[PDB]
Amino acid sequence: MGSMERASLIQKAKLAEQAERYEDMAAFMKGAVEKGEELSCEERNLLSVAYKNVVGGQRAAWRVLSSIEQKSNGPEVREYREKVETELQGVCDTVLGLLDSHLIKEAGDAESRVFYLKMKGDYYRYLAEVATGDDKKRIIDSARSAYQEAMDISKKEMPPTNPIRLGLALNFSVFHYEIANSPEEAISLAKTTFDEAMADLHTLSEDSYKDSTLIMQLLRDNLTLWT
Amino acid sequence: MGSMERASLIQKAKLAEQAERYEDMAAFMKGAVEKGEELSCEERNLLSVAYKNVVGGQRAAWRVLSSIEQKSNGPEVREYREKVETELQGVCDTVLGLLDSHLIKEAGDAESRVFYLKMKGDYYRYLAEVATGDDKKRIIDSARSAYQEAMDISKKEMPPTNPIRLGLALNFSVFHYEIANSPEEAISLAKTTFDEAMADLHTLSEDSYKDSTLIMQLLRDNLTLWT
Amino acid sequence: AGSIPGRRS
Amino acid sequence: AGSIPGRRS
Ligand SMILES: *Cc1ccc(S(=O)(=O)N2CCC[C@@H](OC)C2)cc1
Ligand SMILES: *Cc1ccc(S(=O)(=O)N2CCC[C@@H](OC)C2)cc1
Repeated sequence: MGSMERASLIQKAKLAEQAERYEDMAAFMKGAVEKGEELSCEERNLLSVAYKNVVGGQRAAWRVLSSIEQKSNGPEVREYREKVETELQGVCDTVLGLLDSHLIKEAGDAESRVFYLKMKGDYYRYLAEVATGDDKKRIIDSARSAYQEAMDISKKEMPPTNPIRLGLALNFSVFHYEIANSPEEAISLAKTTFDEAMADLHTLSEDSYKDSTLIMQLLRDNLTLWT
Repeated sequence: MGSMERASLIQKAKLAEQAERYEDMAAFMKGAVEKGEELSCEERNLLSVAYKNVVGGQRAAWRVLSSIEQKSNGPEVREYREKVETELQGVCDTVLGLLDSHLIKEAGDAESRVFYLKMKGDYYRYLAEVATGDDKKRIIDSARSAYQEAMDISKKEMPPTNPIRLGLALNFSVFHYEIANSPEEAISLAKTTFDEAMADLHTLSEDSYKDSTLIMQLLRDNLTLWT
Repeated sequence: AGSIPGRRS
Repeated sequence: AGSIPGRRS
């Protein structure tokens, strides 16, 4: 998207979201990142929304195909599951490459650095969902390392109700439960996160209260399913 | 998809439908058509479902963008509406090209020939939705001609409850109402189609009754909105 | 006005 | 288990 102005790419990503054209939205935001400037808060959210929708559709398709393949156990179901898997891996590698070149290294404020490290954990987690064997081990460790660095910064630099801090903890708890085979660590992290947020709600405005309590309810929903 | 077996393309189109991967489904069914054999009833439905979902998403996005553009009346909204419009036109041209090379000319049975001529009317109708001016006139006439030939065959060769005959009449009535500025022709066609189907329901099995009454309800729903 | 939804095999 | 849906700006 090298010939399109940064501001036009941002504008078009917002239009693509309204039109539910998430592949276009992700391509516009990739173009915007590749202009080389840092991203504002709103721009970071557009990047994350675009890719989460693209990879979310791929993951849902991969799960349908993997289920059909497991039930059947010609080459067609495996071949097509492999096709979708390779496409998913390519999208995850693209996002990880944007984070590595050069969004994380330029992110100095806690809000930006935690946001990008949470993305890095999420996209390694999606790689881990489709990985097997020893590849799976190193990919799992890469997710864990990214989430852990984000957690360490978030606990030092953000209040316990901050929505990015909350969503990081939610997604790291899902990583523990679903990827790392550590359900007790998942439950402990979700409970501690919920309780420490509850105790800080009194400091919030009405609108911030709504933002934080929405994520707290997601932590509660997981705790109800896990306990 | 020239190196993939026909049967494998069909198999993968069915998997792509289950996975809600409609762009893949359409590419598999294009590959299957291009093998050069005629399509069975089930295969014709896979082709139609795939493309209706692809172009349906494009049309929904084009309508969102066209609405934003009309409200605003920089170049970005128009440029992006034009992008989506060109993509939509390309998908319609691809389907029309499959029908022309060579599905229609090889279709001798009424069920296949009516099905393909209804598709031809539908994809010219989608071209007409985005067309302007005199281009619009010739595109509108191409839709009308395809639907009219399908109607003439359907009335000679199929019972008034046949689901393809019913869906053809429904879509031709939408063409009259929405494209040709002929609401009275739309209402007359929907009413006559509904009444002549009602009078033939007594001939049907329970399962055929369900198929025909489902489409009749769609005719009724339009008549309620138009009257 | 609805056409055949036509989006499920 | 639900992660952040994260699919709407
Ligand atoms: C990873 C993640 C955490 C939280 C959210 S949010 O709460 O939906 N949100 C996005 C807009 C900016 C912030 O709003 C206050 C946080 C999304 C993703
Ligand atoms: C254009 C059109 C008309 C009717 C249908 S259907 O009734 O949903 N259907 C598809 C499967 C084969 C037939 O079932 C008896 C008709 C779809 C598209």
